[PDB]
Amino acid sequence: GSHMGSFKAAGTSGLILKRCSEPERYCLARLMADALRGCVPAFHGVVERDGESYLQLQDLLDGFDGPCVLDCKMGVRTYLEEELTKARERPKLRKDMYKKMLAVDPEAPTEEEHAQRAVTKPRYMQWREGISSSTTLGFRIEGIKKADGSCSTDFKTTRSREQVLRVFEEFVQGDEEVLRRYLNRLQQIRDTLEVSEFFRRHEVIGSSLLFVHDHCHRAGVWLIDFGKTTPLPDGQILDHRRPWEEGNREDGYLLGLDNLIGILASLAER
Ligand SMILES: Nc1ncnc2c1ncn2[C@@H]1O[C@H](COP(=O)(O)OP(=O)(O)NP(=O)(O)O)[C@@H](O)[C@H]1O
Ligand SMILES: O=P(O)(O)O[C@@H]1[C@@H](O)[C@H](O)[C@@H](OP(=O)(O)O)[C@H](OP(=O)(O)O)[C@H]1O
Ligand SMILES: [Mn+2]
Repeated sequence: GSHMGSFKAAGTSGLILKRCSEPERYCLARLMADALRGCVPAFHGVVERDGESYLQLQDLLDGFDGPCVLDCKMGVRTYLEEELTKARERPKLRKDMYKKMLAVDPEAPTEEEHAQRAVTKPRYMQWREGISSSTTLGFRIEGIKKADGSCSTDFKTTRSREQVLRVFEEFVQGDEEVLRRYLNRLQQIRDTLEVSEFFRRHEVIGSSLLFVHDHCHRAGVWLIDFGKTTPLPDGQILDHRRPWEEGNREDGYLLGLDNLIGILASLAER
């Protein structure tokens, strides 16, 4: 029906406001003119509310009757290469990130991080990639919202192919029509990404695929969250499958989508 951190209710039916960020506004504007137009929420421009700038977006939940939502962060890498430079030259030590790390694996921090009670953001995000499916499969499940109002973010150690398959199995609750529609949509999104002028020219970091379905078997998938999507310099391009090595700006986005399609196709045959 409706999603209502960065989000505020819109006056217009079927819309939602997201706090405006310059990289995301730039990306959504380009995307409305790109092959990927239909694969992302409609962007209607910027509006002012309480002296603050908001993106006016399609409410992706509007068409659905009690939507189930799964957020799937795409890519082998989940931070910008400029974070690695900033961490080397002027590290901003993060005490919060030390605690969240220690909570999962007490042996994960180094002797020096224990002494600092703090880690760098890139170190934290790299660790998060390795205990989840990000490093190996190129995506990870971030969270689910169920039709029963229940929600979960308890997926930080969901890593193996079979562990991911079991989360989707529980998410679709044996609805063969929803799974088939999800797979048809992912196949069409992959085809669109492989021809998109935007996609070949941009490093797509920290974006998600949002899976939405309802008890009426309606099913949609959209790309969201372009806050860390940045253009490559002087007409250089990415293949989005080859391994990341600092300098090459590769994000493994399509490695992730390939594996995600493979897992849902496997689930469909179970
Ligand atoms: N256009 C949309 N319509 C409806 N729901 C949306 C829309 N965009 C985002 N959402 C919901 O809001 C969540 C957060 O979206 P996102 O754009 O990733 O924001 P964020 O502030 O970067 N949050 P996060 O990724 O968790 O750090 C999604 O997982 C959806 O549940
Ligand atoms: O999910 P946990 O383990 O809490 O970690 C979050 C991570 O999920 C999120 O993606 C990061 O934001 P970003 O994607 O804009 O970099 C955030 O950074 P920050 O906003 O704290 O700097 C981390 O703290
Ligand atoms: Mn996000």
